[PDB]
Amino acid sequence: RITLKESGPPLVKPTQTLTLTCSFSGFSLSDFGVGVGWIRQPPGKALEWLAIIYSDDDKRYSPSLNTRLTITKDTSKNQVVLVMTRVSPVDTATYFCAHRRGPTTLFGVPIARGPVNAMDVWGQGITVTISSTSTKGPSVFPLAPSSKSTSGGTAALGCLVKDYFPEPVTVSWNSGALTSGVHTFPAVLQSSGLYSLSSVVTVPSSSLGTQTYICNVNHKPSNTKVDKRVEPK
Amino acid sequence: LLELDKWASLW
Amino acid sequence: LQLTQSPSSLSASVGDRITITCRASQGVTSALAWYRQKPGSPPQLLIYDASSLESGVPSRFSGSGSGTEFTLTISTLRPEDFATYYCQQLHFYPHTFGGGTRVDVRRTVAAPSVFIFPPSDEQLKSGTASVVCLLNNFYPREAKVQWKVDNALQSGNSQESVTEQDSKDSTYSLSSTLTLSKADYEKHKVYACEVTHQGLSSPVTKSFNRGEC
Repeated sequence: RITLKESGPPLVKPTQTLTLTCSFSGFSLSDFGVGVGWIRQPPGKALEWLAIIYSDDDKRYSPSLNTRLTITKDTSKNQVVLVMTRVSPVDTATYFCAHRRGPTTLFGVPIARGPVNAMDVWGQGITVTISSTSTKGPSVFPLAPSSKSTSGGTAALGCLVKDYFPEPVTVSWNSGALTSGVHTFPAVLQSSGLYSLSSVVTVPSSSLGTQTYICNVNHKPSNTKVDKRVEPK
Repeated sequence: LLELDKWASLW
Repeated sequence: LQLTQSPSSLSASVGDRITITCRASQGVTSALAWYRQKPGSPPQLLIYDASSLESGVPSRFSGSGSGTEFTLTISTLRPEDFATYYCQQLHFYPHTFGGGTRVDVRRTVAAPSVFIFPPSDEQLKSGTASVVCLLNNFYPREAKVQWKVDNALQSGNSQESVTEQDSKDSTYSLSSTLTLSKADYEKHKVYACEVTHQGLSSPVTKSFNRGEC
């Protein structure tokens, strides 16, 4: 019955203001004691609580973030809004809205605390990235097989895909012929504000002289495609 | 001195 | 106050019974909830008020505790339970979450194969250098990787990335990337990453001398 959906901008620039909206169905914010809250998860990290608003317009904010956070609601529209001023790259996260139950009430009086002690339903999440940078295609460099890259009868080779914005980048090997042993790593956002990733595959070192390995990189955001042939040191 | 939750004082 | 969750990570197999626990800096009565998060998904409520099963949640989940020690318990692990788990306290503002507890598929300890890759000449021409250290197909997930240049420990100029646990062999892979300006790179000879892992007797060093042909 209860559904929550976040909406807002995918990319915001630093020093700017981020406004996010929760639209819900299946409850009303005039329900007694009902709350709506915001939580964020930085990429690869744990959840952090940001703010809550109740049906009585009571609101509370994270202390570390209080200064930059404003929470407001419209009961008629079934929406809640979070505003964050002065964004910075720290604030890149997936942002969730969640519903908190009001207390058990009998005939309009609260009789039990217990249901309140959780956020029952969450939205799917909205991912927001804070970067000052502009769309850019990657440079692709070879990670080349060698003695230093050989263990037993197996060798490793790969492509380093460096300095691109935004996500995402898709990588294939040999036009899709080679899938086995391939590991493509998740991108890391570097100090530049620009992403980097690497894709590697492990193969027979018997095959090194004989077989040719090419990595295919597609960055649709900037219409950049690269085919990089990787060969031994 | 943390603020108590909204319902911390309810049974 | 802070919520400390133990363990950070644990390994298990289907039909296992596991127990995650949560300790609070101060008493939070019973205002403690537990959530399960599957990768790419939003957290989902398991237990509220420390011991109350959310309507619609499999009976295999259960919770206990009051005051400062809390425990979530799955009696029979199912596949969809390989996930990350969080507790939250709602007795004080702000409503603190715990640090999380990753629950992965158990398998035989497997030492990482370690590879090192010097920067390419192509990249060097561009004016930067990136040295890459690969740790391939290992288990469990815990790995420590150190960078040494001419025996100097490199702090804060490398970044790691890890794959999700492989669906077939149930291992992880890890990349570590040291980044230097071309100029700096050329002032030094010995490039080394040292790897510590449960399946290594002693820490493994993989190195190369710059410009050696």
